[PDB]
Amino acid sequence: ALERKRRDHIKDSFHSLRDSVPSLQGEKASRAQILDKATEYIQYMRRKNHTHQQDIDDLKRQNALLEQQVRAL
Amino acid sequence: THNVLERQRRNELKRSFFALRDQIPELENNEKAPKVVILKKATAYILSVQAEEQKLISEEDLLRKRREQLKHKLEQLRNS
Repeated sequence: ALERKRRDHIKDSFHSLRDSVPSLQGEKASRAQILDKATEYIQYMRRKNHTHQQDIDDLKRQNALLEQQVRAL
Repeated sequence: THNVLERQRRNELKRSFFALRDQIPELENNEKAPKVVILKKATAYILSVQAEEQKLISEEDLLRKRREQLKHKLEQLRNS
């Protein structure tokens, strides 16, 4: 006996993956849809985190300038 | 009839697994990563980018509050 345990891990891992993808919330999606929606979500989040990190770098540069204006007075 | 359509879903699912695997840095083109590893590592990676998004929004919020504090201090000094 080794095959039914392995496909039961697949099934549980599909459910966990599905539950982590916000667009799949409350949807009994197919296996293909779970995979495709998770792929798309990863690409969406990577871009969104990159944009946030760039905004943070901008704010650090603005704040460093402001603090220099403050210290100059 | 259902046998040819069955293999077509199996082929599309296999391509779906590879496309997901190609998105995970730890698994990127790891040719032999089994299905349950791709699922588990994709879940872990997804949770990491959600945690990262929360961290950056928090960092960004603090920096914006610091910016407004600094602008207020600058204006106070210029008017004192």
